[PDB]
Amino acid sequence: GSFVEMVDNLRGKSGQGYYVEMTVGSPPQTLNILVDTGSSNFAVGAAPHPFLHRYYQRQLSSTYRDLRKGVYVPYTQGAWAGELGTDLVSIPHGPNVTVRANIAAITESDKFFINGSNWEGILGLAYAEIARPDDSLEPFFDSLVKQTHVPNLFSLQLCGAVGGSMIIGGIDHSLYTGSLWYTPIRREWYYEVIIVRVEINGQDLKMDCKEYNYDKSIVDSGTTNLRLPKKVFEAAVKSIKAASSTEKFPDGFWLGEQLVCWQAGTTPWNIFPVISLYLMGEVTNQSFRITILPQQYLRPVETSQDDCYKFAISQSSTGTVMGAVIMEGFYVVFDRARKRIGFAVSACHVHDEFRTAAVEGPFVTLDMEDCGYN
Ligand SMILES: C[C@@H](NC(=O)c1cc(C(=O)N[C@@H](Cc2ccccc2)[C@H](O)CNCCC2CCN(Cc3ccccc3)CC2)cc(N(C)S(C)(=O)=O)c1)c1ccccc1
Repeated sequence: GSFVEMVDNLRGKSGQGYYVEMTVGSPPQTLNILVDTGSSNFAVGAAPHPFLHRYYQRQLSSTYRDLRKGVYVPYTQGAWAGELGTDLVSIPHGPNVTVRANIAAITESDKFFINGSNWEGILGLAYAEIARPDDSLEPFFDSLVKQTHVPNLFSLQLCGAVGGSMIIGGIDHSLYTGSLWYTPIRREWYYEVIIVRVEINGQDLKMDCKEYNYDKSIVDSGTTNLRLPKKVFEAAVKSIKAASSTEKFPDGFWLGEQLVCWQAGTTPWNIFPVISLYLMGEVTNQSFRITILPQQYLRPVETSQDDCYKFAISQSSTGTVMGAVIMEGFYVVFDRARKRIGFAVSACHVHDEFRTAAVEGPFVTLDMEDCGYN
């Protein structure tokens, strides 16, 4: 397709985050940047760190402009402190443009960088509302759209076990099968969506849909897990246990505190259930559902003869987070121009001969507006 040079522009090292190459400054300094739809700051390591092999050297960039302002960003996991400035930025396997963007130079950090992950910075792709220090700091994608012809849309295919594609300015049809189904972006801060029903192996969890979105639900490539509010998590685990009852696992397995390992190639995927989230559709009273497999929610942990797994659905107190566990099933289109997020079955998603991830619709769901928290 026309976007062929952007295909396979993502990498990941042992499932520690999906990253794209970005080139900053003049002369060029290329760094590996984690793609994060769950935050809105573009920040790069800019000083030595034990887990960094490279970092941004501002003094070597003739085009660097100091903003004379500090910045601090805490995440659910980790935090960093740094210094704001602007510089020229291109994505060599992305759009054919160069923009002047805000960049946070990370000088100190706590549990942010990940040993062996091979990434050295983060690209926050969400909206200005959640940027630090405040919403006046234009996020990267906003700058790209304001300064260039590039359409206000990007799409992500995260390929689990690895790699994937970030298509910028459009969609590449080779990256998915079947149809794309869209859910509204409820509000432009996080990529906020509304979940209207949850099923485990076709069985309705039967919770009030308000519980699924308390206090928000977001699509977040920078978060590994499917994170669920406590009440929802507990109900989900109870149902998943019931569905997989032909095998018993320690309580701590469901809490992510214990791993279970199988002999290489023998993992009984079939004994674990599929999980479906229904999302609000584009038409009144219309929904669709996305369905993931245990291959998505049971994550490998790297004897070479043993395949060890961690259960990667976990508890949150800050609403639902549809992280990599969800996104790895799908090609996800962040259609900012039309304030909607599209899902289609990923051409690269991990499955088996018996089951596949699915995106299906339409369904009829009433009173979906009520599901959202106010
Ligand atoms: C890079 C790595 N990410 C993580 O290991 C990870 C990052 C995060 C995380 O915070 N990611 C942020 C970006 C990041 C951080 C650190 C290293 C690399 C990337 C995202 O930006 C978070 N997105 C926003 C989440 C909301 C934040 C605000 N809050 C509400 C709140 C709470 C307190 C105070 C104010 C507001 C709700 C959730 C979280 C978590 N979890 C808590 S978990 C075990 O359930 O999966 C795991 C990864 C590995 C594989 C695939 C994708 C990503």
